[PDB]
Amino acid sequence: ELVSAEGRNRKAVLCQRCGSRVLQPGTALFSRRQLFLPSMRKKPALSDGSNPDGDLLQEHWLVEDMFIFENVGFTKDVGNIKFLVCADCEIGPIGWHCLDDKNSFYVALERVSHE
Ligand SMILES: [Zn+2]
Repeated sequence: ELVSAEGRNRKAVLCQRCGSRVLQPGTALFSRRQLFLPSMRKKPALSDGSNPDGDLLQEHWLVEDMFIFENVGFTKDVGNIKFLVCADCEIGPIGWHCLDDKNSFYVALERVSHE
């Protein structure tokens, strides 16, 4: 129940990774599209934690302009999807940005804070 009657984030999205201000409350459309966010951390780690699968989410604040964000970054296409990573903590993939829609910006709901 985060999207009020209209399909717009009623709360403000805050990079829960750096308590940064991602999007404002009312500047992002809703998007329950099954998206996939592969932990950009990757890195070596050696052995890993047996969990190379990103997160197949579905809710996403679909914005029509990345300029709306603030200190947000963008994870180059990791194979077939341009993910998004807050520039204050390049990690994500917190947002989803496929190449099919150069204007379909996504902000993984559960992958962000909301107050
Ligand atoms: Zn951040």
